[PDB]
Amino acid sequence: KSHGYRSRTRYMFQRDFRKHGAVHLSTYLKVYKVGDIVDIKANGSIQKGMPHKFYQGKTGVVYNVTKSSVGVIINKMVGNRYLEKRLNLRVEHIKHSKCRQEFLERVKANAAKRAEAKA
Amino acid sequence: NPMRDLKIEKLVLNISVGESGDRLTRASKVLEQLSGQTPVQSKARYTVRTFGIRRNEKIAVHVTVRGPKAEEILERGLKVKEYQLRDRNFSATGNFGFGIDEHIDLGIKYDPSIGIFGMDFYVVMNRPGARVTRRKRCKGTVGNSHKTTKEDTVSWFKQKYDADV
Amino acid sequence: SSAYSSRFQTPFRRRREGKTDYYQRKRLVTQHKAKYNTPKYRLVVRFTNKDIICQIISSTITGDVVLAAAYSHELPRYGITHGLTNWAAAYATGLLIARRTLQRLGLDETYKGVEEVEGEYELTEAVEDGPRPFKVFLDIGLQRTTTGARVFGALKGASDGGLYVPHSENRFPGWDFETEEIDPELLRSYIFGGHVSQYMEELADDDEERFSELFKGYLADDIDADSLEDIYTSAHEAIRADPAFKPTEKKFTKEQYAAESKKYRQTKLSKEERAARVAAKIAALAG
Amino acid sequence: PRKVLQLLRLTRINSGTFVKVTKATLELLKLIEPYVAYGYPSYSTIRQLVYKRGFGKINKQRVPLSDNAYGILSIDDLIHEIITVGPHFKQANNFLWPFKLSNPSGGWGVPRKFKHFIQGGSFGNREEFINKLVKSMN
RNA sequence: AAGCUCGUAUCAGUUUUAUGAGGUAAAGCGAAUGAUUAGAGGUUCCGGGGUCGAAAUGACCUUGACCUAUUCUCAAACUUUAAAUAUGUAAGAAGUCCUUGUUACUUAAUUGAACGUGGACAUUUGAAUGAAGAGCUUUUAGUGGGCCAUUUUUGGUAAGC
RNA sequence: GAGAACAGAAAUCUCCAGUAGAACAAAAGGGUAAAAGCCCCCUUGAUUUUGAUUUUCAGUGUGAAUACAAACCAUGAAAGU
RNA sequence: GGUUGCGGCCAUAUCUACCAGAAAGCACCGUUUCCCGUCCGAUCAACUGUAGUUAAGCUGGUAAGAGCCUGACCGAGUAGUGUAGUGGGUGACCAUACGCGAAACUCAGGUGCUGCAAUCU
Repeated sequence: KSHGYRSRTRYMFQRDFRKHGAVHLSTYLKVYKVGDIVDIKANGSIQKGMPHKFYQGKTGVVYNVTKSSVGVIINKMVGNRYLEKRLNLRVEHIKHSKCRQEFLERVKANAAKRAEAKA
Repeated sequence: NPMRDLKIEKLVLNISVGESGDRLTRASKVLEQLSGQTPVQSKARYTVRTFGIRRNEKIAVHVTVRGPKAEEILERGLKVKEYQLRDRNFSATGNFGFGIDEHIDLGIKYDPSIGIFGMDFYVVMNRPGARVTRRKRCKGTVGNSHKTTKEDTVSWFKQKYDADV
Repeated sequence: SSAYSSRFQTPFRRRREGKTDYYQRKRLVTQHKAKYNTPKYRLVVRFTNKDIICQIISSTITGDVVLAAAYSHELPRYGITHGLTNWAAAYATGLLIARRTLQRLGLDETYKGVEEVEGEYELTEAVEDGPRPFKVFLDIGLQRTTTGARVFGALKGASDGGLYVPHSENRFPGWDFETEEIDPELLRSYIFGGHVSQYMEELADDDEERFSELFKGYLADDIDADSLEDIYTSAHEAIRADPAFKPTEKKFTKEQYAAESKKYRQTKLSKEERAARVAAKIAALAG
Repeated sequence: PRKVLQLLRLTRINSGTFVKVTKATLELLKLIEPYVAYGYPSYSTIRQLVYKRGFGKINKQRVPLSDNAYGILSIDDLIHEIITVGPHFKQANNFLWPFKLSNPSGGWGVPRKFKHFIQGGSFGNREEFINKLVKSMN
């Protein structure tokens, strides 16, 4: 009925199930990378590392790393045109990804030279 | 066995005034000097009839000691109540604890001992286990030792030799 | 003696036991922590009942790691056989455990660089530094922060020669009011110490022949065995200069060897030891 | 399902391409099933459906036009691939504006067509009985 | 409308593999909450009916009053569990792999960071399918009262509302 | 479950042994347990300069809010904040 | 085997009730002269070197038992849903086509437990 900045969020910005408090001090270790692709995922414990709604679920790529807890950024883009907007999120809210085919970049290249000598 | 156990917790001494001063201002002194320790007053969280229509403040004194002044509790145990407390008769558990009523009387009055008048006739039991889970750091649940006061903490107010059994 | 039910909704950690996975860890290991980066930390000594542990660990990984060691559970062999946990073995295992004892890096960024251990040991401020690492930050543990007391003294005795822990005046053992400072006191206890003075007390007993190798005991009025067994020993990584290891021992690796029958119970304590190892246990009979 | 059709590339009423039975093919097929008609080619049906209306971005002369191949040539080779697809194969099928087949020709396909599968009609994937409803056309 | 710039670059209202995001359909109350059926068992407590009964009557007693293992049925604004549809990304590959070089950065630095040189292999051995290139710049009309259906729904007895 | 004298359903006092049912000004929802609640200790960051960001699927200024830079302080033993 | 700082999932993570515990390690425990701390109170806090204990704590085993599992089989190819019809029925609804496709219920094997660094008999 009103349009405040967390509106509708009641279940999106949800929490847990039983993991209902306190950052996994792992989810806190780990190092960014002025290039590595991050995947937003808000968590009410924090609160800059709350990503203002829309950018929920959306995966992008670290463009800033103010690594002093200040997570990175990335952007993404949105509807009509895609005008890519950038958002400075915080270290406790973002997460890695499935660029995990570089595992198959490797698999490829390597197995492919072992294919050179093989052929 | 049977390696360790039995000791006298603390002598939770408490009067329940019901005013400000110079009344509580007394139950203090009294307590204090029957005590040697000083006097932790008591709050007053909130209101109703019989006066005590005050915010959490001024209406009793807490000062309660322990240890060496052990006997200093039974220093009217036997005495005050002729070494007889809530007796008879089922499961030998006769109200693990002991009745009371307010105390005091003293602007002149004379020292004690008994006197000071009836008072907080408890500071008692509840079985056993260990020693410091009321600890700090790496805290914990006491062991699984002893009987719910009663079948234990009675047979050690039964060897201060007196009535309740 | 009560209930249970649908008590299906906890839990908490292994610091249900007591580890302060609290703002504790995640605030020493953060920041430093990012702004950079990919390394940093920063070492803490937390005392046992008998032995005084000063593990100079630093954060991260699967699980936080050990830059080196420390721990005065044997500042005895190294010259100091009675007085375990004497709040100058905080000075001791201070420098002597970690600090200078730390390390390879360590002794190396020292023993020529940094060093100044203490360049004193009299006595006052800071005692800070001016180049540079391994800049280890304190991280007590849980223990309460009582002006003057073991912990915040492993500090003041440790970095009295070495690291850049950042230890401030205020709480360092002794001295306050109303303002600083207060110079002498520390100089004293630091110099194990003021249990000499406490060794004034005349009546029944005390130690033993450790009250005969003691007694004097530096007294006199304290300057012969107290601040001497100290002074000397109380120079252990500086004077007495040794490993933090130090004599690794390794005589540990020797003492197993030693268990004394049989199996065990749980049995896996037998075999375990029995040489280093013998059967399964931590292998095929445990985690 | 529109854009599907568009990319499975068949923009005309009674028209029709050929597409390999690969799950990125299949899946698509089904997303369309409702409104198309997954036959499943025969040999002869390919021959004729080639040669007859089937050919070129413009007609037919063997190794002639059919040797912008260049993998290999022969109208009978466009077939000899297509009708046993695999190998360089179906960049071959990148070639043939496809169909412009005849409206039912002889038979119609029973009653109601524009919805179906079994249950009669059309709209579905015969086999076998995939040819005939083609057999009458080119 | 006018046109640029150059020719497989790469493009897609599309599936496919890998990886995320969802709490609505459903489902669920001998699970949270909040509703509601029904009797059971208290070796249970505060009272209205009776009893040896009758004024701190011990003791049992009949309706309520909270447990305790059960029973019955529900939820837009409740819930563990949780779909389908739709929704983010990624893809073969300018990419890895190797060598070192730059200083404001912070690490104690043979610490990394960011950038750059020299060097090996790309037409590439799951993605599929499609291209009347593709990108790009200006400009200036009309338009802003909309209406139908199928499914999904809000109000309302209903409506050609 | 313990000890009651104006208390005695309790208004309020002190002991002991377990569902987050409380508390966070104010609506509702999120969140929060060595805390984000409560008792103490010390301060005035509710600070200067900018800029960038985010919030109409957002290209419009506004309010609000996020991460930085440069200063200048607080507070802790610290890392921090 | 313990002990220190740990990661983890942090009920796929505890309860609860009994036991049992060599070796070491921690614990309990002795003690107030100092630093320091009690809304009172050396309990807590901290502060100093061995008189006495495994009794707790801890550790592990028992219940099969309360918790969540983890898997699979009926449950279930249902319930629900993507598309389709000039399908059925007054209507409500419903069936059939291809496609996705659960949850509760129960049957089982787990039990909280892996594993990091440094130590240590």
